[PDB]
Amino acid sequence: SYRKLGRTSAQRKAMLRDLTTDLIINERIETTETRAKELRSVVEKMITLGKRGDLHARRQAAAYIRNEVANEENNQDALQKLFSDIATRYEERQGGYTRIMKLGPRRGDGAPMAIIELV
Amino acid sequence: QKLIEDITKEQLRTDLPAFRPGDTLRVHVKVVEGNRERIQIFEGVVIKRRGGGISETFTVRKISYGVGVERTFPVHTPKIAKIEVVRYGKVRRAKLYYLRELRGKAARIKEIRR
Amino acid sequence: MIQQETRLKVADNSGAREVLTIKVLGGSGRKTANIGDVIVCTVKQATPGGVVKKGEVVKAVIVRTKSGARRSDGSYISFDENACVIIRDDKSPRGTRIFGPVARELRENNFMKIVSLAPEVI
Amino acid sequence: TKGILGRKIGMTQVFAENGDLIPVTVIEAAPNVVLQKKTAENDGYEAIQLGFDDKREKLSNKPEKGHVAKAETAPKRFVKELRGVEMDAYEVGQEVKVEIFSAGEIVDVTGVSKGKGFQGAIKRHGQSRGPMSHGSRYHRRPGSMGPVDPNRVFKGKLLPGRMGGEQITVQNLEIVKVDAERNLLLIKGNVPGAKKSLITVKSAVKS
Amino acid sequence: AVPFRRTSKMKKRLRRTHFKLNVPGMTECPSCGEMKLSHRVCKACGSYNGKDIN
RNA sequence: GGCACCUCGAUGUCGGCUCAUCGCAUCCUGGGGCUGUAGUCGGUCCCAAGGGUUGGGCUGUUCGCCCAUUAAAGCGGUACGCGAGCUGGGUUCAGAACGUCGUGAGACAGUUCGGUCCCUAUCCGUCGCGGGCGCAGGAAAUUUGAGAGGAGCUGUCCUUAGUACGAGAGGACCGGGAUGGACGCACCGCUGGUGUACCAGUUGUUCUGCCAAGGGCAUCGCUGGGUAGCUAUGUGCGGACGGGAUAAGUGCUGAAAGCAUCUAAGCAUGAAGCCCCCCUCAAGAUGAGAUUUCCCAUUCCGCAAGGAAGUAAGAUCCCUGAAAGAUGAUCAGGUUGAUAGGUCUGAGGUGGAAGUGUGGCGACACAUGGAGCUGACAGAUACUAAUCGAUCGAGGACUUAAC
Repeated sequence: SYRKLGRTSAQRKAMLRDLTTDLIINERIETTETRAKELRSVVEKMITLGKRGDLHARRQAAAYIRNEVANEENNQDALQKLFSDIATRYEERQGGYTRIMKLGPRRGDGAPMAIIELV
Repeated sequence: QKLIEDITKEQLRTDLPAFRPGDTLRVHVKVVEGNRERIQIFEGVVIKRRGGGISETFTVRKISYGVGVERTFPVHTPKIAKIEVVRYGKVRRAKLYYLRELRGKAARIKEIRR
Repeated sequence: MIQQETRLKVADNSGAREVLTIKVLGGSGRKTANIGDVIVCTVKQATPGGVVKKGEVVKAVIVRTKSGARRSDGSYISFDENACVIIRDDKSPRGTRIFGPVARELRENNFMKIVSLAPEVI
Repeated sequence: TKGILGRKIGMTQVFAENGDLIPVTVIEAAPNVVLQKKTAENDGYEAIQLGFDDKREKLSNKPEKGHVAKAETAPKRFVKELRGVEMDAYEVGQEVKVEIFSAGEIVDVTGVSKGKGFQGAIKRHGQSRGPMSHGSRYHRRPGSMGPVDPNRVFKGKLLPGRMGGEQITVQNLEIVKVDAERNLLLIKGNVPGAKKSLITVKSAVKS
Repeated sequence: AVPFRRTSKMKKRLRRTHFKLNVPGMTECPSCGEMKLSHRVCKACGSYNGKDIN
């Protein structure tokens, strides 16, 4: 089943929605190994929403992805990049969009880390 | 459950009419009082529509002599003979549990003809 | 499904209005009671005109239950209101008539004479 | 006494002849093969080591590959004896496919129970809960070990612990229907175990 | 829950027998190393079968 | 009760809630001898602890009384069983009163109202799970079962029968047939319960520039349903059918006492007891078993004894995980690949989404359309992550006999 992370359930939605937005701008992010495994299930579904290009589908992205600015000067919304950049790049591929390499444990509390990036 | 679907297919009853959860259909049920089987007609509004192949069931309900009756009928049981939907009814939901407490004209408001 | 200390409204012209349960006669034993079970009971309330009077201790057979009764056919029945008919020694009901629907579960038992007084059987 | 053990897949309802509803458990059952035949004059007892669910050679150990070589059969997973088969019963290596079991036969069922995980005594043994009110701190806990005089806990005294995952017999279950073409068993009544777990189908004691 | 007596050094060390952590497994890198524990990116070159991602 | 040998540098009282177990002078059930035993129903004395042992009203109570039941609602031991498990209601602190006694101060197995019940388990104990070594070579498996535990209770109706019996009234023994209670073991497919990343409706405020359409918060804001999993109040099953020797009894042959006599010789019959049949753990049953199938009989030292370095069968470290799970362990798997996630197709759930058009002053309604949305449930699909590698791991001891 879905991992809890120990967070309050209301926090859990925001905790996932924040990571989905930060991946859009940064393209890649390093977090804990366990949170990383949970992360791939949510983000890849969001990419599927951007495939159809439907106006209704874009509103669904608003339910998760927050209104944060992406690229500088272009002033694209974080939602907009998925419908303009990521979608065209994966028109051929179907799933497997987010590989997650493992990384050594953090010194600050022994927590294992893992890279998260689109591919 | 493709294998499970293969077993249920033999007992499937395609003869039954399609119907919305909110309607006053009249199931016929033979009753073996012994030896002759009486046919007791039973009109009423369906509520629950649980899924699960042969295990599917629906809860027809009817007030009788000032008191209601909740006689559940499984969808694919042999005992059913014929079903006649006397009236269709608009429903904002799927589980109309509330109507039983809303005697009596108020229940009719959810029973509007379609 | 009926527990001890459970008031059950009258279903016949015994003159009683409401009838609290005392104890199931089944076994040491069962607390639960579906339909057709005999249970000793107190008459908490009664209509002014009738043989029954308040506080009398008389047995009564269950007629209707809010709980969904089970059948081998898989059909289930659950009345909006619980009910019982008053009976003493011989199982002929004290009530001249029985209001409302009556469960068929009584019929399998040799209680069939009670079924005859029923306006309808479901 | 025969027993074609096999994994259950899903619960099903099945009505037939009579209009009464009959709960039914699916069982994969067949095929099964006699990997070996025990002899009392050598092995010291009568038994047949039936297997179930053949698998690829990659998962098979070399010694396991030799054990099935005598059976003239591909390597296969779980193996169980079923005392006491009526010898000679079958020739070595003969296939079996639900042919023995008729719908009218009564059938005992045994298999590993579904894991409930580590649990308290109330689930493990059905002990009554303590009061939740009237200022009582006590509830759920097993309670006193017993008498002070022995100056020791009695062995076998109930305590909370892990439950399930142990083999548990369920006697006198009845078969409803037979589907040899699909190798399906249709036994009436609940059958113990987790979904897709192995389940023996030994003949019931009679009479 | 007050203990009745101080523990002996024997029982203490016997309790210490299982307390020790096990050594993590390790493998030489295909590229350089050394070394790298299985199924996690090295902190050195950062190579991963055998792609270089930092 | 008596005595003052345990404890006044602490043995925490009574009654309950909890869980028990033990002993029989046995409440019930099963086996009977004698009856002022017609039958029915009882009385009494012997076998028997296997099992079962009630829901409430009164009282802090035990006890007792009462009500409704039950085959019966038996006693007692275990620090008048159990407070490092709980309850403070009763006594047994400090407050306050009544009655009575005392000049008073106060007192009263007289009564009434209120009144902090502390504690991280070291060891022995018990309920579960591992890490080591042994089992004269290493392994993968399957099991024999010395021993141990669990299960062990019964009601009604339908027959023989309205027969045996009795003037009647009443009404069986025995042998069969069905349906329940109590309890136990399992599973969700029905009945439902829950279900915090599922669906829908809806309130206030705020954030997306404003609309439409949403987000945040307010117990998951609230409300209505629900997949899976977990669950009983749900379902299915269980105590069945029989043997071995017996207990009290019933005896058959016959002596010591020519008759007689259950026994002293010899043979029977006979119980929910005991032993097994039933189910479960089990060769650390150091007595370490048995059978099936694999690896080979190395390379280096030391003349010998013996010790090292690799490897084979196999296994592990690590990793994808769940039918498992506190952690280990267990099971499904590790690229001639479906282990998990994703992607498609379904099942189930919630149910007429957005957009657009139309009707209506508006609010909304209808159509497009069983649409839309879908967390764990399935079927395929390498699209991703289970890389790359490492480690552990046997050369079969010495005798005797049969060959």
